[PDB]
Amino acid sequence: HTVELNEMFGQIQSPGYPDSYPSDSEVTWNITVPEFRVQLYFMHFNLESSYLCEYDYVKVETEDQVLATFCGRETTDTEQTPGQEVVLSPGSFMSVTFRSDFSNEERFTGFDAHYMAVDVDECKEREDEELSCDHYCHNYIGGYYCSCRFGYILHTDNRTCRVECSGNLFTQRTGTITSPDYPNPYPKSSECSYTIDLEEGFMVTLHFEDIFDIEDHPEVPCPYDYIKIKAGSKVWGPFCGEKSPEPISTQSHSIQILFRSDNSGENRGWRLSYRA
Amino acid sequence: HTVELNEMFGQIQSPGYPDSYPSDSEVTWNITVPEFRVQLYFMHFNLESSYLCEYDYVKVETEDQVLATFCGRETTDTEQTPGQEVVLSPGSFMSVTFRSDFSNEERFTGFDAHYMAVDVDECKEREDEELSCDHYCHNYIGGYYCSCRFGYILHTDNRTCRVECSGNLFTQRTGTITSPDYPNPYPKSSECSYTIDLEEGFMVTLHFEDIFDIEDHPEVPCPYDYIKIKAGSKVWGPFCGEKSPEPISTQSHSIQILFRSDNSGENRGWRLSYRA
Ligand SMILES: *[C@@H]1O[C@H](CO)[C@@H](O)[C@H](O)[C@H]1NC(C)=O
Ligand SMILES: *[C@@H]1O[C@H](CO)[C@@H](O)[C@H](O)[C@H]1NC(C)=O
Ligand SMILES: *[C@@H]1O[C@H](CO)[C@@H](O)[C@H](O)[C@H]1NC(C)=O
Ligand SMILES: *[C@@H]1O[C@H](CO)[C@@H](O)[C@H](O)[C@H]1NC(C)=O
Ligand SMILES: [Ca+2]
Ligand SMILES: [Ca+2]
Ligand SMILES: [Ca+2]
Ligand SMILES: [Ca+2]
Ligand SMILES: [Ca+2]
Ligand SMILES: [Ca+2]
Ligand code: NA
Ligand code: NA
Repeated sequence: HTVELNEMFGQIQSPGYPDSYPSDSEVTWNITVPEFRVQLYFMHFNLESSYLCEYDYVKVETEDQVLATFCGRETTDTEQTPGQEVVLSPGSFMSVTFRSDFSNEERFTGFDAHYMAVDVDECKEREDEELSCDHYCHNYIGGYYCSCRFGYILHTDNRTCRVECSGNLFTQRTGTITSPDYPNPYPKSSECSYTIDLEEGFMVTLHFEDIFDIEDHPEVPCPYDYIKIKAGSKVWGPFCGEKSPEPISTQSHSIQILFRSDNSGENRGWRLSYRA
Repeated sequence: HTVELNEMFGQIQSPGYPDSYPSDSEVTWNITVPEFRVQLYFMHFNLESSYLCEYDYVKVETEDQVLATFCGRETTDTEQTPGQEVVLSPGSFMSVTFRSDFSNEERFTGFDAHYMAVDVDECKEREDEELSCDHYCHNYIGGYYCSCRFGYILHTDNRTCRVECSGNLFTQRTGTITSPDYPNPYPKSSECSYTIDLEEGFMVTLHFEDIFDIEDHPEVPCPYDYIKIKAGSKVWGPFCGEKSPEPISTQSHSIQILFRSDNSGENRGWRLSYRA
């Protein structure tokens, strides 16, 4: 017999329970909960004892993995009997398999068990350091969601937290510009625009101070994050890595700057200055 | 503004949040979950400080009870500010009340909070020693249910555990009869029938030995549990209390016995004997 249901919980007995389970009986149960993990325990366990539970037995098994097997009598110690132990499936699926091989010598009362559903905690994260909340984790029953620190705006991915850097321009002859939340790690999934223009008769110079930190690779030139600068009709970039690019001078009075940062990385960002 | 919704959880901000909450603002929120208790915490708290939070404030209040009040700034210590503390409603209802009295001197950013639902555990029972599981408690998410020990049958009340004593008769001249699971407390909500008949020429005698324990009152004669015996056309009973009734003889060969036990009480029951 193959029986399948869900609810939030359930009750499962051996055939003929509380009385002795019939000979050569083979039964299976598929158990699923949508957002949760399956928890199961045994209120009563009495079965035929054998070597590695070959004859009579109960088997807790997931899709790709077998969780456990149980047989024998709960009264006898040093057994493989489940007793008061509680089996919990990693995934949202659990399958139970009861088998009576051929015949019982002495009649065994069988087993009585009860399952239920348990909320997966994504703040404890279960499986850890996978795709998960950037800043703030919030776990409700049957799922979770994320939020951001004051000043940070939640990105469309519902996971990472971005900021708005596009609202700034620099008028003065001299000054110093940084990355958002410098020296601290720059906000993920963000595009920053820094524009500097001057009245004619002024040539503009640029220098990189302090620490320079951007996620990079010995491979192709800055696939993840980068900085690129536009002066007149000519551009300079992309720039990344630990080593800061050498100081650069620009004839034109008009300069635009782009700093793009991806969804990943803890990289701390940069700082530079400008004078005419 | 009066806003009400449920889901499993939610997010609540002050008016105009993250920016300063407008002057003379008064808002209320009704929050309900069907089977659960309402849990609430604050991710951000910034409000106008005052005496006992008279001016600007947030108020967590149930139907018949006020849970807490909060005001001031989270940055300042020795405050009444909620901070990292978590408010939990005893019942399934929670109401939030935000008020800005008249006007802000300095603009306060307001507050950001998140609620959710939490399973009521009936095995820990919350409020304890109320109507609850006789033998075995099982708590799932959003409710519970009960079961019984091996040999006990669950009564229609879904709570108490009964037994079937009606399937026994006593043929022999001499013998001793007891209550179910004697000396241990008799099963609740049960009706037991013990029948004894003999061939003619025999008169039957009765005596009460050992302990005699039945739930009773100095008031009216055994409203809760009792024993009553039927011999011929005459009856004897009801009998209860600690003191056992005196030995009784019966002319007739036919005797029927009834022992009725209610939903309550731990009383241990009785034992007696019969000889002809
Ligand atoms: C029950 O689970 C088994 C495990 O492999 C699967 O083969 C079978 O199709 C499932 N049946 C139902 C009705 O889900
Ligand atoms: C993000 O959350 C919103 C909720 O408003 C939902 O509509 C959207 O489908 C979600 N997208 C992703 C990629 O999770
Ligand atoms: C909200 O709760 C208050 C508390 O007394 C009650 O008076 C009001 O009727 C409730 N409104 C709704 C829509 O539930
Ligand atoms: C007891 O549980 C059964 C479930 O089969 C339900 O139908 C019935 O209404 C319940 N009665 C009480 C008094 O709880
Ligand atoms: Ca067998
Ligand atoms: Ca969850
Ligand atoms: Ca990065
Ligand atoms: Ca005010
Ligand atoms: Ca519950
Ligand atoms: Ca009683
Ligand atoms: Na930075
Ligand atoms: Na008893």
